[PDB]
Amino acid sequence: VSPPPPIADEPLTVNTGIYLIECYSLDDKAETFKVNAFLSLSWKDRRLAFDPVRSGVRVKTYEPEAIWIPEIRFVNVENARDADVVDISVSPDGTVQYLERFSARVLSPLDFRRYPFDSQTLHIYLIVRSVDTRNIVLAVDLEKVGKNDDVFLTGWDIESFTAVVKPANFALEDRLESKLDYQLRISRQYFSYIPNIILPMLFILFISWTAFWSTSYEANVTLVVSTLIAQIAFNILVETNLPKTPYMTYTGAIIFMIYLFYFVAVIEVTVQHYLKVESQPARAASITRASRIAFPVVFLLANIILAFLFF
Amino acid sequence: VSPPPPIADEPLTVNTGIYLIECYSLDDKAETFKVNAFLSLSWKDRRLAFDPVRSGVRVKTYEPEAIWIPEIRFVNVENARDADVVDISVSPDGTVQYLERFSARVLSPLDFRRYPFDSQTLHIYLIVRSVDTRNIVLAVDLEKVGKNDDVFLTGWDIESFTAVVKPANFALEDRLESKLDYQLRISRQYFSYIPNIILPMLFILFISWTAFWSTSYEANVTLVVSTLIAQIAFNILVETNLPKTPYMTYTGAIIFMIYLFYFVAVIEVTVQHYLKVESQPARAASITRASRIAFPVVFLLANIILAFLFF
Amino acid sequence: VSPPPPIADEPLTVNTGIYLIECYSLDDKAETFKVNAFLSLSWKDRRLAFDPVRSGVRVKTYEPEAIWIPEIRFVNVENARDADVVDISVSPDGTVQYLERFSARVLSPLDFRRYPFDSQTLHIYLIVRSVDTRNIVLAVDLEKVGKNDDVFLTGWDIESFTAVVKPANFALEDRLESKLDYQLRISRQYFSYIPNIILPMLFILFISWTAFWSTSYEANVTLVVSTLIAQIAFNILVETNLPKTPYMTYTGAIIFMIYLFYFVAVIEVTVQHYLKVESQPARAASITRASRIAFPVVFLLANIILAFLFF
Amino acid sequence: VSPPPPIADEPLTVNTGIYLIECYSLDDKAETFKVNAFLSLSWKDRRLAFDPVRSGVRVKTYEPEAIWIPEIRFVNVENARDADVVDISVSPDGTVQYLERFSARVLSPLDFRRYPFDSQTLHIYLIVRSVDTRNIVLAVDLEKVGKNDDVFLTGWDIESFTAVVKPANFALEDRLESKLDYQLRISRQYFSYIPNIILPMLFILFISWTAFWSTSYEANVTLVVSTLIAQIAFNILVETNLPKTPYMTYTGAIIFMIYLFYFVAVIEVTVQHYLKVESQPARAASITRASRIAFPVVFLLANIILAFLFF
Amino acid sequence: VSPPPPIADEPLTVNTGIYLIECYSLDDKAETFKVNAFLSLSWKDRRLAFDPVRSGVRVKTYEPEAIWIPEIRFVNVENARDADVVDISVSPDGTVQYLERFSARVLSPLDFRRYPFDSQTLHIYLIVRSVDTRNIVLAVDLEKVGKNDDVFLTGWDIESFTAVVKPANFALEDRLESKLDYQLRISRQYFSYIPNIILPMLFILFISWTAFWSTSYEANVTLVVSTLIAQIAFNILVETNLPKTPYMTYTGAIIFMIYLFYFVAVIEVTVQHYLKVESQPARAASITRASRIAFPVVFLLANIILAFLFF
Repeated sequence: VSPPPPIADEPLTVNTGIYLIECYSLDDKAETFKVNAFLSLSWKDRRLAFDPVRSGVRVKTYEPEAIWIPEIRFVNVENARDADVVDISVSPDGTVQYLERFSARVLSPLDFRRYPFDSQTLHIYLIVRSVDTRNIVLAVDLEKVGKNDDVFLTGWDIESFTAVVKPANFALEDRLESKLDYQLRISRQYFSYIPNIILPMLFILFISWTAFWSTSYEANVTLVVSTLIAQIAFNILVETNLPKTPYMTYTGAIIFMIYLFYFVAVIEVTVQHYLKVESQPARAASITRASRIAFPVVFLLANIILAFLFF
Repeated sequence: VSPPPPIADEPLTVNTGIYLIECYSLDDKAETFKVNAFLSLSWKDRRLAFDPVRSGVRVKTYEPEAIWIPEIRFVNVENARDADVVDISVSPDGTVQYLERFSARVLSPLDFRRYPFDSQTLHIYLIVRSVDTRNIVLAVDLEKVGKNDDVFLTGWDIESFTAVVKPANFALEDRLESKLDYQLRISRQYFSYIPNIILPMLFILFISWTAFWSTSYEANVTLVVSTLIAQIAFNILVETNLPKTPYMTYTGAIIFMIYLFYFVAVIEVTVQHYLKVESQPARAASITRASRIAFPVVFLLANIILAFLFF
Repeated sequence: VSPPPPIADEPLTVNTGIYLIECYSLDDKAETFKVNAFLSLSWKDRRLAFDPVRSGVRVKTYEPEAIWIPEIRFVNVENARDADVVDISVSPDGTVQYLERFSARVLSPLDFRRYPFDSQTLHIYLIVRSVDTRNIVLAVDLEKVGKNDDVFLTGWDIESFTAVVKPANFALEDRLESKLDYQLRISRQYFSYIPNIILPMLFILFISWTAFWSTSYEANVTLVVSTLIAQIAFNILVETNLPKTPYMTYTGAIIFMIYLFYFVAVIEVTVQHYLKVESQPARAASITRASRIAFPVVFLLANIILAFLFF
Repeated sequence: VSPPPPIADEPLTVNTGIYLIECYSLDDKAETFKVNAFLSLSWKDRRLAFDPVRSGVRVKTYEPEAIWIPEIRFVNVENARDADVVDISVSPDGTVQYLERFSARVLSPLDFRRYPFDSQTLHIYLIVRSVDTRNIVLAVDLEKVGKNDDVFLTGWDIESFTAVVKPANFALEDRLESKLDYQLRISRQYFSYIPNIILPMLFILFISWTAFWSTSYEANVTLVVSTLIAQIAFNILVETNLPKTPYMTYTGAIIFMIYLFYFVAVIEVTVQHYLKVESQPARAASITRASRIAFPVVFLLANIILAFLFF
Repeated sequence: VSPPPPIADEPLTVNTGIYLIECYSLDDKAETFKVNAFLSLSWKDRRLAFDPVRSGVRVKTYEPEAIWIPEIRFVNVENARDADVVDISVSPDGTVQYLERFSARVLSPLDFRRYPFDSQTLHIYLIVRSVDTRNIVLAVDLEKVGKNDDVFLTGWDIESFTAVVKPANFALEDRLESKLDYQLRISRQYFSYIPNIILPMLFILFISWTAFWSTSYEANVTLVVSTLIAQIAFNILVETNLPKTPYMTYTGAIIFMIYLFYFVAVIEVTVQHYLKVESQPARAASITRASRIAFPVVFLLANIILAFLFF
């Protein structure tokens, strides 16, 4: 078919609305997420307008093939929106009330720097390409934008589903395009962080620190090195729960610092033994005594430094 | 086509029924499950009613394109229900007897807190959007709701397939919707839990506890630390069988407690050695003697505490 | 179209036949397998019968849209059978000779208790729902049921492809259904079991047993505990080749027993050391001497016990 | 439509040709590979023959629905060939020149016994089922069989794409079938086998062998056993690069032999220590001295034995 | 339909243009990448020409079935381009302005030799097969070739999207083909390399080097061998971030060199101990003293050698 003719030099406003039925399958690595939702569209086609008295009925139900429907697409999707039309209703003035139920895999970038205290702002971009006969602009219908209460993304809290009312109108490949931003705000909700990442790593670190209450080089080497392997093993056990990223995480920084503390530990152990063997057990025990407090304090300061450096 | 005209101001009741042919592919991580089933629908369209004497036949077989069929959908599905119609039969009064065989990936949330003694209640939500001409309500036909005996979900026991007879009628995007809850109750059936998780972890823990029958710091460090690595390695070996969750499991708590017992073990070993070296082998052996009973008893109490705290 | 009218009160027998072109992608975890095969169907539709003299041709080739074809489905499949029709041939009496080439993912349960000496019996269930005009029953055409010689399922031996000639006729959702069982028997063929699972595990176990020819608690702890880690690491290396199951395997039981032998080993090592330190090296060496034979013999007996207990 | 009538009692030869556009996604585990290619077919349908003078044009372009095209399929494929027709050209004599661009997942068995020096011969089997009106035979058009120069299968060298000119004609399910073999020869080309598998494994093995230049049982146990774990760790690090197979590899055999050398090493270490403790340090050092040469030589011989036994 | 007839002996130029909407899912292993983009095509079909005065409209919107559209395909794709047409606009002269939104998985080869400082040049090959009536050639429309600013490929910097203006015209399977190269240049952006690969590996290596400040063979064996395991465990922890390749990487070479330094370390430790036991602690400490500087210096030189050898 053909688009509705203009009022006068003025473009066609299409009233959009997305209602989140089910939000799921968030891929922290791939920066994707799947959504099953309703897309409500509304425009005024005066060609379809009818007198309610002569026709007998107030709202006429139509098939998509019969009526002209604007070509709405999503900007940040992987493939076809896999949509099925729910209901088309034309009011006597010609205002079409479109509704479809779609399921799409959305590519929204993710920021794990503050992991696992980070919050993500998910984007759904709605696009419409203006044809040469008439120009098309998008709008937001606030009553038709929401989310179901039962929407669950395990490990996160679904804060708000909102949209940027003002569209981003720009020129692309010699034609006008109207873009709309649908923002899904989610905060992180890891409660087992401390009991299944930090706490057992802190134990493996403290165990190594008992070498400051020992003089046996053979036992100290065994402590610091064996606990280091224990730590790696543990880092492999939690490897899945950790985010694979080209940038440095907050948790990623803690982990690095642990590896630095194992090195500094070995330095001490090595020094304590070298001073003892080089007949100066005066300094050798002075250092080992300080290291009993120097290691915990410097660790707490360095952790306070990063926690401030990230937050 | 168009929906059947009403009796008088009263809505159209659609008699639903789901019969489970095959239930499979449960993703404990993604909280999904796949089901192959029959969907039986029944409504009264008086337009299709016919006299059995004049026509000659009692029940007329129809194609989906020919007849009006209500737009039934599933709320918690990943995509299109991938359905194929089995048989449409209209009785002389106009009662349509619909039947389809569908296969859908259902998103039902899972609760692993009581893992692996937890039970899950799986949801299948049936929805129908009322159009403006007439309002549609859903109902349950108890003879047409069941499950095949051969339905297997390995590692679980399929208890019951039932449905909430009373539908949840609510207003969404300016129109009425009727929702139906289909509940699939499954209990867990892990029998190799103890022989392939608890028992070998308890061995790795008891081995470490032999350091209470030893005075050699070099052998004690080797015992407690090497068994700790053994434990981590084992936790990596059972990592697959364990549930990845943002919350704390019952099994997840046991595991944590093990890591705490390794720490307390090291503390003892460290103390025993420090009192010996600081020329007081009176206290050093008093503690090591108590720790022979203090560790098993405190472990059994702390396990009784959690088992009560979860169940 | 409509089904062929009956002979007299008697149902329509549909002669089935499956010929395995390619059998592949067996998922030991998911209990699935993929198959590419021919499905041959044959029924007598007298409406299509023709005189060979008047028509000129003996067998008429038809399109699926033209002729009535029974609604045959598979019971235990994941989705649509993804079938394409090869050839439809009607003989002068009206006997239709249907043939299609399909590819389906079949859900057949698996039993790994006797792993890796277990044999599996794979099921393909053929179903046909009887409509109200006439009742439909299934039959097997023995010449049209076979398998290609080149059919390979790596790691297994394809024994036989057969079918239960007598169908399972039952009442479902107020209508008759005819079910047919197609059985694919496969035995296991793991030849590197012993060289890449048992043999290196038995070495890691024997190495630990050298602590019965040693008196050094420091070396004995190092032996038994370090070999225990070696064993876990090895169990992680073979973790992939091992079956993930909620029940206890034969190999799974051997593995458990190994972990129990490490514990009993430690008990001995601990006892030998405690008697030595407690000034009784008479008993301490008596036990270590017996353990040299007590451990191998009790291991061989306990393995003979399980091998009998499973087979 | 219907097939072309025969010349006289003689069958229809269909001239085939496959040209490899892109070859990719080889699954060493699943024994699959994906290919994007051109399929050129040519047969003589005299019904379509035309006079070039009267018609005006030399070659008539047709749609697949219009013309009869033989039902060509692939034997060893996973699903539908996902083909799109490029061009159909009929010459004045009636010789049809078919061309399609398909993408299929081919199941060709693989032989990793000589891994990673093994070569694979990939199969693409073309099939055509003869109908009752006329019998169909396949042929190869040597000018229409090739491969693109840019065809890359990383980690392999694409040697040759050829085909067995003589087809395999046989009887299946009461009808004739013509089969054609398309062979893709690829040799293995992993170059850092030695730097990333053999060389570091040989280091972990040599390190263990320093226990022949040592008398300390505590250090020898630590060497042989700790290096054994190091070896397992390393075998887990290269686990991905290794082929999962039910049969024994060449590399798989080397690996086994390493595990046997660790056992024999421990035996020596255990014996050396037992003779020393049993007051005979004459034999105890004689063995340790021989083992300095006995282990390298027996290793080189045993490796020469396997390298000969496989190649 | 049929292609537009020629001007005179001259081919039809099709003006192409690809605009990158979303670039994502890069598989470093499979050498694939997914792209969602606009494909703009323009050719002159004079058959479609029309008078704007008589028709009333300046540009006629058409359906793909109505008009002839050139058969454009991609050379290096996995399957069907999964395209949906956006807008077809014919000007009064007959110049068609085609536009589609496609999503395809592109196979472009990758070069990880300089990983993680490597740059990749991604290829998108456009192809059009000339039919016998008229020859088809491709061209590039520079205003219709670009990329969206929001295009993100995490861990890489999207430098430029350009195209080789001159097409590659060649003869294939007896007909002319026009090929166009679309180049996507990306450099790597790993910032967590040093903190999560090199730095912790360098710590595990330096720790081992403390054995040059020690004389205890028991502690030296424990250091060098236990740190070696630590290193393997760490190499398994970073195994994911490392590229699986048949060739040698820059990072892969560093890793190899580390394994060689562990071997040379053991040689030293073994030599130091053998000279001590063979009553020459003069040389034994001379070597251990030099190795304190010989190991760091030779490591820095060997790293400078490779960094120069790759860059």
